[PDB]
Amino acid sequence: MISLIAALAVDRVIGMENAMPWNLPADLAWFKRNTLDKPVIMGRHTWESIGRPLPGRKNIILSSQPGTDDRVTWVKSVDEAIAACGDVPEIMVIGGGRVYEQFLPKAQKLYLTHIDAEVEGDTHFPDYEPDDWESVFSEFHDADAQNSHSYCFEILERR
Ligand SMILES: Nc1nc(=O)c2c([nH]1)NC[C@H](CCc1ccc(C(=O)N[C@@H](CCC(=O)O)C(=O)O)cc1)C2
Repeated sequence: MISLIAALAVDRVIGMENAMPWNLPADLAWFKRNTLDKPVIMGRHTWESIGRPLPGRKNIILSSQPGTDDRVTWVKSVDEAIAACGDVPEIMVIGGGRVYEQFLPKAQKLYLTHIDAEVEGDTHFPDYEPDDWESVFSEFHDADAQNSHSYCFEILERR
């Protein structure tokens, strides 16, 4: 089963850590918790963004150019990436934009963090149809001393 995990701001805008204006350690814990011990696919852009493999997860990088770092698995297509994962219960797609777009029609689940923030950003999460997805989990949290803004965790599974 394919899963997408992402953080969204006002208007489906998503961006990198340093691009991000918020500070949400709880969002981090949630990402950790839901992606640990699972393979995670990401685009070249995200990878460079992160600069180190994520521990306790098999990191598979999607890119068209040959890879330049043996600490991760480099793949050339959606299909290839899916196969390098092997037979596991759940694959996690971590972005970015192009990546999300491509896996979405393959996914059955969406783990999303809704950040009550307005920011101008070059990129967005794909417009998906709500009639096709059922919200099975939801939890709103107010800001606090740790978390800079209010956020909502949500999990939808494809109908
Ligand atoms: N929920 C969610 N939130 C996000 O901010 C992102 C997504 N999904 N998906 C896409 C993307 C991933 C960006 C991203 C950047 C750094 C680390 C990272 O260092 N994570 C550590 C957490 C450190 C800690 O948990 O204290 C990890 O081990 O996963 C993870 C994800 C951004």
